[PDB]
Amino acid sequence: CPPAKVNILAQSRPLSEWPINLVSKGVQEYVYGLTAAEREANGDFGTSRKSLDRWFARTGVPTHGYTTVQGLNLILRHTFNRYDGVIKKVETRNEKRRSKATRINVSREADGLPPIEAEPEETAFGPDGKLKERPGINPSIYCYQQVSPVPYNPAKHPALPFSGVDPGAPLPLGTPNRLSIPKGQPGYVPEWQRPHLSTKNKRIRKWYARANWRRKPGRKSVLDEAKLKEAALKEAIPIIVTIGKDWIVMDARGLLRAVYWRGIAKPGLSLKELLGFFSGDPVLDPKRGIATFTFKLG
DNA sequence: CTTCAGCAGCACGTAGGGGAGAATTGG
RNA sequence: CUUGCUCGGUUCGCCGAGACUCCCCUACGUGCUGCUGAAG
DNA sequence: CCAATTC
Repeated sequence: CPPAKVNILAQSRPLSEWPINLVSKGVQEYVYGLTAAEREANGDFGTSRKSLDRWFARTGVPTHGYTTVQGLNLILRHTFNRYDGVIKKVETRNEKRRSKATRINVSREADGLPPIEAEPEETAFGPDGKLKERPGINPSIYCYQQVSPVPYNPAKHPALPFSGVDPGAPLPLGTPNRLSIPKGQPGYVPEWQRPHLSTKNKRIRKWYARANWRRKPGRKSVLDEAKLKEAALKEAIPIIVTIGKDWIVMDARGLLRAVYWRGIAKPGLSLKELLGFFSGDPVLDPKRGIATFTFKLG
């Protein structure tokens, strides 16, 4: 299940004011700082509407509006498994420690010597009762079935300065027959360069790639990022994820690249089939500005 | 003005916790 | 094989060779440096 | 149609 990466193009507001991220942050902050008894007291986080509703009242965690059971479940199981996992880490060493102590004691008993004393344990709780190596908050925003990427159809999605695509039409191809371009137009290969061009099948880089306009010791062309990007989203494929009043729109060109180098798909493929190769629950990075996808089992 | 000694990391590892849905269903 | 990333050739028009299991977190070595004390 | 249920 390899991962595939995708860049963002627009969003309503920064992914920090989202109810999902705020609720996950509050839940984590509450759970990580629990005592080894309060963990078992508040560990009956439910799976239904009523159980997950009454847990928030019992534990008092602020709720910013988020109520999705599928979206409130993915940010409680992870938090409690991380809490339990730190204890699992501090108790993993003690298993081999006890095994080694038992082996040494058995060897001494066989030799006749009395068993040697060993350290009891290295627990994870200090005088305050809380946990020593308290975990850090995960900024990842995990998606779910109810909110899955779909083709950006402007029928209901809001008005953006973007283009539109047919989910049924096959995906466009990257300027076939490169050596037919008028002079003075983007992508033009001068005549001296046409001899000794690559004949093997490889990635077809676009004119407005960032690798062709970048600072380099022997590159005298001037970098114009403002135009290099403003003329780069015209040929973009837009996929949209939507939780509430939020409308992340992405670029399904990373997905298109991903499907073409693991022996998966060819130029004859519609948008619906493109993201039908991927799991419907991507992971979002609020600070880096990237979305991560995963293939299916096939 | 040389050896140490218990701490911190702009950076590199490592080591070990956690994680990365969808099909059947109900107002 | 349209975005993204790495390394390069160029008349600067874009050309070539690549990698693609990723993220988060708490610890912990290393020179670097800082903070003290022994040593003629 | 689209939030909630088990797996």
